[PDB]
Amino acid sequence: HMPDPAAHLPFFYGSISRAEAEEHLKLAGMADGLFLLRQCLRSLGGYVLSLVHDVRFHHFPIERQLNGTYAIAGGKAHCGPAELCEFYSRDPDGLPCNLRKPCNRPSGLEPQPGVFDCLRDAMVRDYVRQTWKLEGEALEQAIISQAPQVEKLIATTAHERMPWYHSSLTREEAERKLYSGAQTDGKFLLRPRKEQGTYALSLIYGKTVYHYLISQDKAGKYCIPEGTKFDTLWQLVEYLKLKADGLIYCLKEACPNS
Ligand SMILES: *c1nnnn1-c1cccc(C(C)=O)c1
Repeated sequence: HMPDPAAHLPFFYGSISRAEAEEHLKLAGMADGLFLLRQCLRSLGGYVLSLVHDVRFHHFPIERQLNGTYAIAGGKAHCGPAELCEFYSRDPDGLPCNLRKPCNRPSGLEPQPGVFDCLRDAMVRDYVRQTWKLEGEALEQAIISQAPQVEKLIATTAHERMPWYHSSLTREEAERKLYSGAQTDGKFLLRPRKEQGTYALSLIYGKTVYHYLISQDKAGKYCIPEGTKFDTLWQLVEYLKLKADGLIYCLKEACPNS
């Protein structure tokens, strides 16, 4: 069972950072129209089309629409990632150039599972079991056939189930909790602040605790101080595990709550 419908594509890397993506493309010798597909870490169920042209990198976010299709911003809709990559191979339709050489995964390397795989394989699975009591091949398919709005809802409160989320911690209590454990770089927790609906990332770097404000837009996207936007806190954390993006350091291991 592969929860991501792009899992069968040889050029799909799963949940990787932009740096690793660009690394794979360089070792593919660069060249115009060299491309790969990866999971989007900001938009739930989405992808990023990583392309190179004029020996410089391009990254096109692909958003999953409500009706289950996929589209680059202002672009046409496609029923799936596979369909999407095939179309753009035969017609740039806004891209700097058409997809040519697929930067396939090197032998041994599988797609990295991320939030989306976990959302479906664990959380939607349990949601489906609780509501319909399905078991075998009926539980699967049902897992990949839920509406994007249901997946979004589960994902939105998923952080409440994560060990790094501390539902009631002051700034001072967070520091004390972090200093009183292993003071390793990237040790972290997330905590709600007074103002609805703001949160704080508390992390250790150089044996010093740092606090970062997280606020959500009027669009409901969760924003780090650098301004990068995420559908969920869960995605925000998983993203910062792979890229600092205005943090003094990446998130590594959770400071456990209970
Ligand atoms: C995702 N992929 N494997 N396991 N998970 C996961 C992590 C934390 C919580 C949950 C729940 C409660 O479903 C699943």
